Amino acid sequence: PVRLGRKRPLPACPNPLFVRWLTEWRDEATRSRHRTRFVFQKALRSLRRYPLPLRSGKEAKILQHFGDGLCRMLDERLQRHRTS
Amino acid sequence: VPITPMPQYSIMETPVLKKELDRFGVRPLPKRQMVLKLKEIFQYTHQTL
Repeated sequence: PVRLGRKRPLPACPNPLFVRWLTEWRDEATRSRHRTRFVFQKALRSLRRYPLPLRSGKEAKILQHFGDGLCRMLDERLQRHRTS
Repeated sequence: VPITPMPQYSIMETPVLKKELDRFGVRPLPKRQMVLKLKEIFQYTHQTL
């Protein structure tokens, strides 16, 4: 059977922490002219298109331009966030 | 705000599912996973009547 929907209100960022952290890393890499600046830029681009909350860096593996290394970084940063 | 019928993702061809997911920044996944993800996205972004 066909399901009918009405689009919901323009939602705030579903992933404010990941956006913040990728932005911080992007800015740090840009300031230092580091080769990894593009990694963070590309990840931010795909993350901003994604409408669902992510529970972990591991879950974020489904996103374009989210490599194993970056997903691990997000997992590690998440641990630090709730530890502190 | 108009009525949007949810596409029948379960009968979509694999290449089309991939293109739909690309809109949301999502990489190609196993077919069942893609169908479930697109349904999840639709239900989060639309209120069912």
